[PDB]
Amino acid sequence: AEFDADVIVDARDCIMGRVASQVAEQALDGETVAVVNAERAVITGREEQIVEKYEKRVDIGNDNGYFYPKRPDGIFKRTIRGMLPHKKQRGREAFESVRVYLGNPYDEDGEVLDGTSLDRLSNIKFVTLGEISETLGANKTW
Amino acid sequence: GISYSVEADPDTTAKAMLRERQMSFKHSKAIAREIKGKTAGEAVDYLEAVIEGDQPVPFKQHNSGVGHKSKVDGWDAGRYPEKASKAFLDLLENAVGNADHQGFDGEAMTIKHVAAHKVGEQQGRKPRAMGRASAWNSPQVDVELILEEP
Amino acid sequence: TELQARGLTEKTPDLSDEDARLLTQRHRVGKPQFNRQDHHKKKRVSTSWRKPRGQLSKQRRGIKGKGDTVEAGFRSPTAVRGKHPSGFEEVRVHNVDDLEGVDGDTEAVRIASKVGARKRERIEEEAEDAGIRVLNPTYVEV
RNA sequence: ACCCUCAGAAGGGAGGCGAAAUAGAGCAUGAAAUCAGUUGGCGAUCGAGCGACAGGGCAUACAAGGUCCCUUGACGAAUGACCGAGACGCGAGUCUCCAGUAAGACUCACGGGAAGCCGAUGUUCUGUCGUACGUUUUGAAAAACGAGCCAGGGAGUGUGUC
RNA sequence: CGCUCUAAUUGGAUGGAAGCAGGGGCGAGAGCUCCUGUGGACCGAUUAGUGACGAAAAUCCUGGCCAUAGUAGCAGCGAUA
Ligand SMILES: [Cl-]
Ligand SMILES: [Cl-]
Ligand SMILES: [Cl-]
Ligand SMILES: [Cl-]
Ligand SMILES: [Cl-]
Ligand SMILES: [Cl-]
Ligand SMILES: [Cl-]
Ligand SMILES: [Mg+2]
Ligand SMILES: [Mg+2]
Ligand SMILES: [Mg+2]
Ligand SMILES: [Mg+2]
Ligand SMILES: [Mg+2]
Ligand SMILES: [Mg+2]
Ligand SMILES: [Mg+2]
Ligand SMILES: [Mg+2]
Ligand SMILES: [Mg+2]
Ligand SMILES: [Mg+2]
Ligand SMILES: [Mg+2]
Ligand code: NA
Ligand code: NA
Ligand code: NA
Ligand code: NA
Ligand code: NA
Ligand code: NA
Ligand code: NA
Ligand code: NA
Ligand code: NA
Ligand SMILES: [Sr+2]
Ligand SMILES: [Sr+2]
Ligand SMILES: [Sr+2]
Ligand SMILES: [Sr+2]
Ligand SMILES: [Sr+2]
Ligand SMILES: [Sr+2]
Ligand SMILES: [Sr+2]
Ligand SMILES: [Sr+2]
Ligand SMILES: [Sr+2]
Ligand SMILES: [Sr+2]
Repeated sequence: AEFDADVIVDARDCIMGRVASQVAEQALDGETVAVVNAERAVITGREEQIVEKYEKRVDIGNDNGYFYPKRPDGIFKRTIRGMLPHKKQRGREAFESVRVYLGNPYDEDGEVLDGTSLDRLSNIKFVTLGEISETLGANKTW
Repeated sequence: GISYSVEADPDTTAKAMLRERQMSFKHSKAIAREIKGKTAGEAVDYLEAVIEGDQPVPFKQHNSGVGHKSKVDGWDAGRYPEKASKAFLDLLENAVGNADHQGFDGEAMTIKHVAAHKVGEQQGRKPRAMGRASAWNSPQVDVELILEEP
Repeated sequence: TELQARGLTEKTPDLSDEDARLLTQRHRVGKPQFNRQDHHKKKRVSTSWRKPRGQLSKQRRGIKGKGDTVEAGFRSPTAVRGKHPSGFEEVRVHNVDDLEGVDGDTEAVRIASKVGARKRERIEEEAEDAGIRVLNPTYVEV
């Protein structure tokens, strides 16, 4: 379905938390943001420990529940929510005006935000969001 | 007792009241609530269907433990309070009777206002175990009715 | 055909530059409600002020948000304290002989509630003739 | 009283008396807790000392309050620039001049505007702060003690001596 | 600051007192005061007195009232009617 975005961000080879922090800041300023190519988004560090943290979040829960997303679609969306006061009116409106996508459903190419890009030629210790999702058990639909 | 809580123009209106009725007040709120807006004749047919058990009265406020009824629309709980329905029929017999005497078409008149008020309790006492006694009271109900021309 | 008030209703006093400055200050600054602690929490506890005596009382200890405690620092300016919002000093009147000595430029008059329609009519006409405004006038059909 | 209704000396309706029946029989007045109906505000995706202070929505017969908004201008405490020019710094940036200038809370004046309009009141939304009250206690939101709610009642008094 | 009754001085009320309900104004505040409705006969102020004079609390007292709830009971017994 259509979503009229003011800003379209390209998450490809970009440090997740840094994109997320900027997308949150913009959503609270009234912008309708759309994060694109989230499967190709990046997160630094040793893969074994990163996956361990995300696997623990999946195993955590009870009857009240702890719904933790396995797909890179929802993982990026949850990362943004943690940077937004989603329980408050202004915060929920900001969050609901942000959507994360697998690939690029638009004709326009996304913009790469400043300070978010990771130089692959300078880094080897990082993981792609899709690689985390495959290890978590999600169905590769990208 | 009570007095009519709503203004009424005598030229286009018929009135009626019930005094110190020993019936359930909780049932009376539910019946009043449901018959309001209906025509006097529609209300008589409705209350007769309740006594027969063919039409349930929605219990929206006093419903703790009340089982669900399929015929209740927009709500779930309901019952068939015959005692208070028979008393409301006496109120509608009086109202339509007062109406016809004034030259109106009683049955066809709209129920503009209908409300039940708890006027008191007929005190009672029930012996319990351990040499103690507790209350066993009967509610005393008043109910006003204002019929109006369509 | 319509209702009209007796006397000089639209009359305003002549105050010095300083007394008008202080009157405008009292009106701007205002003061807090000064209602008793937790009056809103319990019906048996009225709005009337009582000093919070409790050793652990949040209001007594001056916790922010628990309401202002009565202090002398809250007093209105001496030069304007007790004046009617118009700027007039009030004089309570019971009869016609109570209007004597009243300066209609500085003071306005307030007829006591008990005083009946007969005596009120005589007080009102004698007040208008003496150039004194009646704060609580009779509204006659003119 | 009369009439209608009703199983009816009930009750109800209409009617009569009286200044007043909302003075109609435990019948002067008629508070609160609280109940029925109803009005305003909120409301079935959202968080809990229930508020105080700020600021917005919606709501308001009169009376007892009459203020309030916007251009501009005057005054102008502490504070206090942009731009530009000159000069330093690896750099972020800084010093000098412009300048204690423009600005600067309050208050006032001219012109224009508002009367649900300003205040105020009801409710609700946003911001800030906020785990009752009283008592016990070194330490009470306390998993320490008391209260279901309201009204009324409820605790330094007398004599003698010093 | 407020309450009771006494006194002196001095006022208000059937052209509507006290009380009560809702509302306006003042006082840092105790509280004062006005408007409207109700009520239908009493009510103040100042000064000097008087005191069975002020409540949110005491598992406080008495009365009234809500939720609990249209819920438990109206079955169980060698007499199942
Ligand atoms: Cl779970
Ligand atoms: Cl939040
Ligand atoms: Cl690396
Ligand atoms: Cl009941
Ligand atoms: Cl003082
Ligand atoms: Cl000023
Ligand atoms: Cl003492
Ligand atoms: Mg049941
Ligand atoms: Mg016994
Ligand atoms: Mg209260
Ligand atoms: Mg009475
Ligand atoms: Mg201890
Ligand atoms: Mg005197
Ligand atoms: Mg008392
Ligand atoms: Mg105490
Ligand atoms: Mg008791
Ligand atoms: Mg139960
Ligand atoms: Mg048998
Ligand atoms: Na990490
Ligand atoms: Na989980
Ligand atoms: Na149904
Ligand atoms: Na249905
Ligand atoms: Na408001
Ligand atoms: Na204690
Ligand atoms: Na405590
Ligand atoms: Na505790
Ligand atoms: Na009880
Ligand atoms: Sr940012
Ligand atoms: Sr219920
Ligand atoms: Sr009066
Ligand atoms: Sr009558
Ligand atoms: Sr929380
Ligand atoms: Sr200056
Ligand atoms: Sr009432
Ligand atoms: Sr006492
Ligand atoms: Sr009960
Ligand atoms: Sr049996």
